[PDB]
Amino acid sequence: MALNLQDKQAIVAEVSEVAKGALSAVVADSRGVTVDKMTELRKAGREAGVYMRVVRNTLLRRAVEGTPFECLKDAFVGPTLIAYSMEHPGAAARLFKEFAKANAKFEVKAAAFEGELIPASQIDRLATLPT
Amino acid sequence: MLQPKRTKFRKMHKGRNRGLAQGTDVSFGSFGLKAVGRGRLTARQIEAARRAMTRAVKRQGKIWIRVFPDKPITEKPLAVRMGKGKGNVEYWVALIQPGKVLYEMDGVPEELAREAFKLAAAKLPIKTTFVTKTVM
Amino acid sequence: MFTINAEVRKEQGKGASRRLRAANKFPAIIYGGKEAPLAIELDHDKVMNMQAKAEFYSEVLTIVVDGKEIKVKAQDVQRHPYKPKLQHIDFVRA
Amino acid sequence: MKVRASVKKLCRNCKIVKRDGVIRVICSAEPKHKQRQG
Amino acid sequence: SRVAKAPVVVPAGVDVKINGQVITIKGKNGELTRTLNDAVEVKHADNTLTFGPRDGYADGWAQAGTARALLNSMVIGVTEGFTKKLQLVGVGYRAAVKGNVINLSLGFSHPVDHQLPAGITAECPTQTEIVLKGADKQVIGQVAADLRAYRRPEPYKGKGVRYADEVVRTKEAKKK
Amino acid sequence: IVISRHVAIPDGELEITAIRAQGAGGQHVNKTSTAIHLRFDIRASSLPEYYKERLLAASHHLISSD
RNA sequence: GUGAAGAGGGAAACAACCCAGACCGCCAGCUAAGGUCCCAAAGUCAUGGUUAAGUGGGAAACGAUGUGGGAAGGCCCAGACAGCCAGGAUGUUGGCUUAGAAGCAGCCAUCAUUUAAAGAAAGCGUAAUAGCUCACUGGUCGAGUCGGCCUGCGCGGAAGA
RNA sequence: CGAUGUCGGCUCAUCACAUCCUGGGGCUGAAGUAGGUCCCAAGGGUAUGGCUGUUCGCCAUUUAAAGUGGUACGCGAGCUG
Repeated sequence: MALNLQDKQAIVAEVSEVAKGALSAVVADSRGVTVDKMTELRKAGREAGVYMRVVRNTLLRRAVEGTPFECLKDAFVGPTLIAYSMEHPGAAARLFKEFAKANAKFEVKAAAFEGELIPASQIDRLATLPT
Repeated sequence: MLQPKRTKFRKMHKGRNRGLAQGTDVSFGSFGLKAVGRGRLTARQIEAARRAMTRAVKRQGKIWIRVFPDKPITEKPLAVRMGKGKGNVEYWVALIQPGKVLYEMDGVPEELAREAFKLAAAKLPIKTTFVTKTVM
Repeated sequence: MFTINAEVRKEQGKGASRRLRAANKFPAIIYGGKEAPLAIELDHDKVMNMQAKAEFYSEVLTIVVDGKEIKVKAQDVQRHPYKPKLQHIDFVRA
Repeated sequence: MKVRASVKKLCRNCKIVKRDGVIRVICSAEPKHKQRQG
Repeated sequence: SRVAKAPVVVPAGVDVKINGQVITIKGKNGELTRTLNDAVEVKHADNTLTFGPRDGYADGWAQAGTARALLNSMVIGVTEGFTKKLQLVGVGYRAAVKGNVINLSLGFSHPVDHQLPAGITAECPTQTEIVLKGADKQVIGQVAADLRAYRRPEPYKGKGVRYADEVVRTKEAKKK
Repeated sequence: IVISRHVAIPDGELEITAIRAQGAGGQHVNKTSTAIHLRFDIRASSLPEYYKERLLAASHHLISSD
């Protein structure tokens, strides 16, 4: 960081999304390249853009403190880095579809697209949604 | 070399060098080199340190030289016996008391000044110390 | 914020000043107004780190001297010539 | 190697050690940066 | 200090007894016996090796971390065993094993003969290689270093008995 | 710095030697007052190439064959 | 001031250095400088710190993760220092001399995207490349850690018959 | 200064290490040979002559090299003059 208040700024940046959280999308890609992360972001770049917040400050004392205001379900997974791909209009969106693209391209790891906040399921497929 | 133009007396005493310095204050520049030691400065040494400092800044900043030698210590032609008067004047030296600011410089950053003053530090015959210009 | 818990001096002079300056505490004196000049003792170590803050000069000091608290201003700074330490600072009673 | 009276950190990998009472400068990158006492 | 504040739990079965101030590890790859400096107080107690910073001996804390890594690598050696692999780099070089002695040729006139210490066993998967197995990390490290010391790799092409993991620098002539 | 007319001729290229003199002046001249200089100067060291070439070319006394 | 014209004790030996002014005798006692492990008279004295070099018990400019004590500061369980597990990119040959000189000969300048981050660039190696990358950026373990300042004592510096 | 005989050579040495050679190594603008510099090492070894009164030196020819100095710039109650 540059300041602890900047670390607190990263904390409040996370709560702006948690106040608008509708679902939960996880990606535990520990081994990735800049263009690897960019190939996923161009898919996000032409669907929405930067709107799909990818604020990765997933420490047990960082992300866990920035979630309990609303949708406390992701606090149980908390740490062990999660590349969050969530947007404001994410309620039943094409976010689950963006991870199957990564499992076939360059990434053998993407947390196997689990989904925790209200998909009414787990690791298994999510295709039947008003998307 | 720094020599007094039209001196009144050609040769003076070797005297003594004691007491704490006079020029403790730094006002012209912002960063200056101070002499924590006590010794003597030859003419060639001050001209060597002027050239070894004008190299690093490459025509930036403003360099000041606080002291002027103004005292000709002498040497005699070797193999001569003692007596017959004092020798011929060879070079000019300034006596330095502890706490005397030698150089002053501004128009340079704080980081570059600390490094360039190390160049002249090894060119002078006594102990060095780096300080900065403070109000009061 | 510039408050210094200070003590007064029982002795003074050339050697007496060096006697306590070696005990890591330098002398100072406050003059001004119409009252009596007060030779005050104060620890050395704290001030060198306090004068590092540039606002130390321009702002009004608020040190205390045995009960009565007097607001002061710094007048003179007598630094030791070659060694990086202080010896004597003058206080304008302001 | 080069003996001196001043062991200095020349490269970015030149490590400093006080091996056997003698201060030396070992270097895992440049082999001509080996220095001895000083 | 840091590593001294990290206990060493031995995988059960590989017995360890404390006979005074000498640590005896009985396992699958033999028996290891090594002394200790009088500044560290040891204790097995459960299966966790704890080292103590005794008073008086002012180098005691530094002695702790030292003894820690030693015994850590010691107990690991009796279980699996340490391995080193050196490539016989060089055109026209020969290296072979004949019993407990090593008969190799570094391009010298006379064949260099090296002797295996105690339990160090040698074998060659190929003519241009050697692989050494053993118990201690010191004896496995000494022979690997001594064979490297018979002929170090060149700075021009790299001919010599070197470590397969160690990369050598590559120089080149001044103008030719 | 043993300065000539054109080249400054730097010190280090001269090995000053002291040899016992040759004179009819007793104890001073025969042993102690060595004071005689056989200056060791060679051409190979930093003389401006033509000075080197115009030193070996025109043979002269006081210079060696080498 | 001493010696000269003052011996005596100490500085191993040493007119002038430190102590001290021999009238004589004594197998008597108290101190001075300086000393109290043995030679050699008296402390293997007490207490509390300090050095690892036989420093002490010959000496400097300068060099240094030696080490003791003291103060402030930077960062630090909204988890750092160091490793490890990943990246280090988006235009680019950087425009210019584009004669071959691709962030990697060199003038000089240097913005903005993907963002937790990445200098139109820290280095080796390259006619020119690649690779590995150092910066700077995420998870793992998760306790303090980092850089200077003032001083105490030491190391190297330190080669003669 | 009521004496401490003077260079060089000869004979005979002996010590220091700031090493000329042999020995052991680091590094290179070290491919190989051959060289450069630095570090450890004083055990041993360490030219014949022409010219000069010489030391010194130049030259001729050698050698692994033909080291540098201390010793009243060793050595005249040992020689030479």
